[PDB]
Amino acid sequence: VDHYNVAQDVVQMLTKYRELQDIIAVLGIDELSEEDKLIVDRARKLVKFLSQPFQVAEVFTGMTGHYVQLDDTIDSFSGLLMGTYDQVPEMAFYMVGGINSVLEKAKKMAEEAAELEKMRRAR
Amino acid sequence: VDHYNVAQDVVQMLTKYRELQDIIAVLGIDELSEEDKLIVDRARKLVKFLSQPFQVAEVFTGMTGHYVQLDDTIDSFSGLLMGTYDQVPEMAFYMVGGINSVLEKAKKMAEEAAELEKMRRARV
Amino acid sequence: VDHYNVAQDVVQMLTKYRELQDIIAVLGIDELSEEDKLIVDRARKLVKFLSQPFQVAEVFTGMTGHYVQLDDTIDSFSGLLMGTYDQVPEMAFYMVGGINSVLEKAKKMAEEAAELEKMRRAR
Amino acid sequence: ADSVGGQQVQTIPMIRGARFVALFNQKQPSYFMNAIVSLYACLNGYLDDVKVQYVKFYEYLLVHRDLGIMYGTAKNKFFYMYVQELNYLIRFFTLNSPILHGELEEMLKQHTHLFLQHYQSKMNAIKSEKDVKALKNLLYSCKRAV
Amino acid sequence: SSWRDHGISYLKYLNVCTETLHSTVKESRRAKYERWSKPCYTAQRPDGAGGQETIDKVPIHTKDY
Amino acid sequence: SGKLRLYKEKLEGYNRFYSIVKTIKMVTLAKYRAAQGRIRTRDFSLRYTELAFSKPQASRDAVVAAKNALVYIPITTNRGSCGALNSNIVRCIDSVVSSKMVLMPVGKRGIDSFSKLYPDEFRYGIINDMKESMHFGYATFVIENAYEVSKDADRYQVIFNRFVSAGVQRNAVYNIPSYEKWKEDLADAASSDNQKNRYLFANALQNEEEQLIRDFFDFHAALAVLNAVGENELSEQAARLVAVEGQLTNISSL
Amino acid sequence: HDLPEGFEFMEHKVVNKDIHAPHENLETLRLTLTRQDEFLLREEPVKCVTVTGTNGEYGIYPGHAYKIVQLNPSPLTVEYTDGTTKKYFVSGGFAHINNEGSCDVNTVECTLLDDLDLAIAEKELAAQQAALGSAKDDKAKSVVEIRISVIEAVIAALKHH
Ligand SMILES: O=c1ccn([C@@H]2O[C@H](COP(=O)(O)OP(=O)(O)OP(=O)(O)O)[C@@H](O)[C@H]2O)c(=O)[nH]1
Repeated sequence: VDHYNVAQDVVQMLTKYRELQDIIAVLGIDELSEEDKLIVDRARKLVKFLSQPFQVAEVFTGMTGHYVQLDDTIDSFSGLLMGTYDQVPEMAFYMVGGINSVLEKAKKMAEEAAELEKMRRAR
Repeated sequence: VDHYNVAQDVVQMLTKYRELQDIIAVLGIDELSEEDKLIVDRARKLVKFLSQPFQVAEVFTGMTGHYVQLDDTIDSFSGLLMGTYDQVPEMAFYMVGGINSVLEKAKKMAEEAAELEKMRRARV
Repeated sequence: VDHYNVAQDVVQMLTKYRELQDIIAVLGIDELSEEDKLIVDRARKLVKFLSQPFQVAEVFTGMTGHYVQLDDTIDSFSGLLMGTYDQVPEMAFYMVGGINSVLEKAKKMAEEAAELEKMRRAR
Repeated sequence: ADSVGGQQVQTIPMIRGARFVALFNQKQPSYFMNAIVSLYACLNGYLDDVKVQYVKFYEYLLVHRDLGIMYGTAKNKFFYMYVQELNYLIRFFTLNSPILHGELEEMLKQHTHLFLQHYQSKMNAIKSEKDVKALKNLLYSCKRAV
Repeated sequence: SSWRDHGISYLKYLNVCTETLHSTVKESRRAKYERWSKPCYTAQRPDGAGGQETIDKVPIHTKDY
Repeated sequence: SGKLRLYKEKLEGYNRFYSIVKTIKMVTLAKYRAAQGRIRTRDFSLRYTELAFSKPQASRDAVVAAKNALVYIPITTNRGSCGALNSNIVRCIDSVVSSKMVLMPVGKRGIDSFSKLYPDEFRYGIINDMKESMHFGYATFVIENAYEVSKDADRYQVIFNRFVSAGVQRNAVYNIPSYEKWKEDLADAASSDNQKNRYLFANALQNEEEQLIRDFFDFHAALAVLNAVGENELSEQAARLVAVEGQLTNISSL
Repeated sequence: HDLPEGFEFMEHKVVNKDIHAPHENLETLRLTLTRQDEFLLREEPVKCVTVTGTNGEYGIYPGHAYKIVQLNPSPLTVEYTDGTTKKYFVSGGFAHINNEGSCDVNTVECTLLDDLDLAIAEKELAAQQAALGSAKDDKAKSVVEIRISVIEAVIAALKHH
């Protein structure tokens, strides 16, 4: 039942995202209400989060692949829909596997940007 | 002669409406000439008027059947073409008999509007 | 070379005129550029200037036929394309031969128009 | 596709797209060096200031002529369009290579500057009944000569 | 001042002042302000033939005042 | 086969129609996005124009009582395909048909309709080229023409379109009582306790000279038009972006 | 068919005070400045506003008596309670002063004094002076005089500061 509910919610959010795309490209992004803006952000994360690195492409693309178990998939998407991961950057979901990969890539991004600040603050 | 002349006139307008309906489909009703809109309104009333509840289809239609006399039909359609009944609502011609039935369904519709405006005033 | 260049120019314009005919239907001829209108005007003249009364179809048309020389066609069509015959009335190109016949129908067309204006003036 | 019935906006993608479409017009097959060089010149924006009508003439001068040598301004040591044997060097070494990139850009820049200075300037100043026809014949000939 | 004696109305006086003010604007902002004065309009009556007979009840441009 | 050939031609032809119209939507989308700035920058210009010509009044006494020319200046677009904005205006004019009624419409498509549906109540109409943001000079020209049409006019009624939200467009009316009778009503507002909101405002006008009052009347009457014509444009782009999406869901069905 | 009056859409009505009402000491004035049906300030609280009408200059402060002023081409100053001055230039219009503490200045054209330029005014003034001699008739002379006066006022405002 949880799998069905999550899948339907994702489909509903994606459909709403397409509708919101039409509006923002007509009236403007600022014209969306607070709820619509949150829906857009969550939907974009979902779209980025649906991409996965295949192990078959390790040689060509270099990046190590991921095999996401079903249990992880339901929890990872269920949490995103609720809004638990509303502070994670959008790009952390692009071509990553599982929720844990999202977090580790966030560490590597937050720590990476830390050096950039110390550089840009200095010099 | 009156039967022939009226019958020909109805078909002529039902032919005009079909041509106009091709323009209406793509652009819309508002993109027609002032007289064209008048033709459309009369033709739509004619199309609705042609409908009739049969005495055998009471179960499906849920309404009592009608038996319209030949003379009543000729005189009723003549007026609709002349424009005498241009002030009657369109849906008053749907599933009716002669023009007497048309002018009674219109009365009931108007009275029922008083149960939608008087109630509105009571709500307000 | 002149024959080849003129022929290609004629066909290219009549291909463009087909496209602009759609815009003149969805929108109006009042919503076209100042160059599109010029193409439309010349193209309409080209379409009518291709017509020619044949000497064998006098009964069908009721007018004497014409035999246009090869050089006359190349010169006449070239002039229309470059804008030489832009002030000539459009119908002067309908069912005529060379440009010399176009100009004579225009004078005949203008004289009758003047007669009609004179008749209206007296009224 | 979104400007069929409206005034277009002359952005960089459109300024170069129009030239690319114009360059594809040709009657006879083009030698690899001539074709690749012309595409590279249009890709880097060297034809942005060249009118769409004069693209063919610009390409013809680039291929069958050498403005730099004509005006005694060419400084390249080996990279000249009349050296038809550079094709295999270009095939082995891409145009975006230090061996050929430096001289390729120099030749294109010099050719573009000379063309705009001398030829296109006179073209825009044509006002006559015979010069216009002569220019039109020239452009058509270049369209089916290169 | 002296324009009232000539029959010029107050509204026409306002239009002239605004046009002059726009002409005094810098080149950059003139792109916007000058749009707010250009009298691009006419007055027409359709006749029997369908021609839009132009009317001359009021001048359109300031120079016609 | 011909029948297959016919249908294939029809399909692509309709596709070409969807393309030429999809462009119109992009265009009118821009003319509406850019024109949406007025909603934030409006509703305070005419504050004191309210105290001038904001007379809550019946629609019968104001019409029957007048025995002089009643000028009307409906605003219409000079191009088709804008919802029923131009259509509803004609219906409103028809509902106010009277002997003294006169029409001085705006727009090419307003001239096209009122010219023939009210031959006995037509003098001439104005047209505006839309290459200019609606300016004061355009409003003054309309006002001057209206006066010359009927200087002894009981009232001038401007009927235009108002744009509340992206899709809620309505019909709005500005009444401009003729100066001669406005002076008389300003009298009651200065003496009798009746008309208290317009007591101070009325008195201040009285203290000043008559020429200033006449300039005041013309200025705000013109400024009212600058909102009438200026606002109809915004409604125009709204309907032309609401019936150009309705024409693209009917082409896609055909 | 009850045609909604256009003014009804504008709910920001004018606040007029009754004569007998008790007095209130106001420290700010609600200024509403409008150009060609476009407001630059929305009931902005200001310390004072200086406006050049036909008869002369007027310094409007809170509590100023109700009045109507017919402006002339001239600068307009707005001084806030903070101590900041903002200067525009107007070509005409009207200013309504309310004893309740509001001042609505609706002008045909109101532009920042900075946006104006000096050399442009000078050359335009010279051209108008040259054209004044070649005026077609009396009306042209009056029109040129109007244009010259506006330019002179603009130049004077610029040279003042
Ligand atoms: O001969 C006259 C008489 C009167 N008026 C004008 O009629 C009005 C009479 O009105 P007031 O007598 O109330 O003037 P005021 O003190 O308010 O004047 P200001 O300081 O505001 O200028 C004033 O606006 C006055 O200028 C003239 O201009 N000329």
